[PDB]
Amino acid sequence: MKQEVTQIPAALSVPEGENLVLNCSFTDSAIYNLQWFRQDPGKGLTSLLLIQSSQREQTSGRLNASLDKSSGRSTLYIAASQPGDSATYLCAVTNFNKFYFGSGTKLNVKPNIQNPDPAVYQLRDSKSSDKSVCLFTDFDSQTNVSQSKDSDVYITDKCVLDMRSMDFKSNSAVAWSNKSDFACANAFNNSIIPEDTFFPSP
Amino acid sequence: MKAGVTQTPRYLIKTRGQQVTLSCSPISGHRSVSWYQQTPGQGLQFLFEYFSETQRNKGNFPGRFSGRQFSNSRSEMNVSTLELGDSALYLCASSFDSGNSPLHFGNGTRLTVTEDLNKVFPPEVAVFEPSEAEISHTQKATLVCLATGFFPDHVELSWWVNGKEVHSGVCTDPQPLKEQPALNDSRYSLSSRLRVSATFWQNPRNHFRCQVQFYGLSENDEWTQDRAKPVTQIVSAEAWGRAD
Repeated sequence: MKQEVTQIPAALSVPEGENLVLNCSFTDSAIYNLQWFRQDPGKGLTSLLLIQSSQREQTSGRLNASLDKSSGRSTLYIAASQPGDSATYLCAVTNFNKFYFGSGTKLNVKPNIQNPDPAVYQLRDSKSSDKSVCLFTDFDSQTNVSQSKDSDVYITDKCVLDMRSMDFKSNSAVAWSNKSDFACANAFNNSIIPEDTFFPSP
Repeated sequence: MKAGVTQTPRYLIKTRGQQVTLSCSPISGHRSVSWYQQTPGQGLQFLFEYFSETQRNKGNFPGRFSGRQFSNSRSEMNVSTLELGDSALYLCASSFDSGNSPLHFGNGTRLTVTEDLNKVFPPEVAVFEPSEAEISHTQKATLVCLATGFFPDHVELSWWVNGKEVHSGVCTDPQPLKEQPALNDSRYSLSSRLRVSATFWQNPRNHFRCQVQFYGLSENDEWTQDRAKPVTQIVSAEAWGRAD
């Protein structure tokens, strides 16, 4: 029989502090062990838990995983999620003479922004660059950033920075272009942004 | 601080039909060494595992993917007759015993297989200085770094303030964007932010640098284009604080 490892959900994006549930399922119950790993972008994998075929669960800190070998299932519980939990989580099983990895759950744990102050700022022109750059910043984590209608306007997704000595975190997205009919007033027009977003004069 | 799993080389660019040999050194005391291919489309896929100089297990790759292990437990893998779809992160994992002990992974060899080395471009890098409206409204100041026009995606971006590497106040996109989303050879762009206090930005003695390491062509790769050969290089941009 042919081993197939399934993980759901494919992607999960939740507010910090919530508990999380990651599911793994395998069609062939003749396994030696099941392992859970995390992977950050641009890095290798880190082992979180290894559950031997004779064991029903393993715990490490905020992580607890069950194994129901006859049912072909493991569930990873992450308590009280933190931003630093954001990663791809992989389920793997070791079979007699083969090793199989699931396709992963991509987890994003969003910060709770204490004092939203949404704004779109125009950054200064670079004397080396011919791009114009706009910064949408300080919005709360419920805001979704969309791509531009325009194929020559580039927009990133929200990225969270942490100013730890100030007890302060903030979301931002960057838009840029080198076309001339481009301005920061219009850059995020394809996104639903807060009605109170500050657009400073130039 | 003990060494983790090590892999060499970190980055490779090859053309179709060529061959590569990759090396992995396990953690000291680990004797099981496993290789895996990670791609966007197929995820992690097992190649083969070695213990005490012999292959113990194997995946389903064709015979142009091969491996071996030396008496000190170091392992090499080789791929012949390279194709575009062999572009992947080739990951090594070591373990004391893969049946009952955790896998410890290295950070991989990033291989890009391309049609033609004239598709390879280094990044352009620019720093954009903060908005004065941001400074007056928030008493904070966000610098942006853009790394644009590069191929393949073999870059590492970092920020340095007065010569010291910073992580506080930084966020770099987790992945680059394709500048032409429909094309296999599209060049890439990447953005990063560094936010400081307005007071810190206002000191003209403070120096800010955005560093991008690009891993490119080898001295042995032929080059006959007019433009500069896109060798491994750092491309950087900088700014100084200003009072007004």
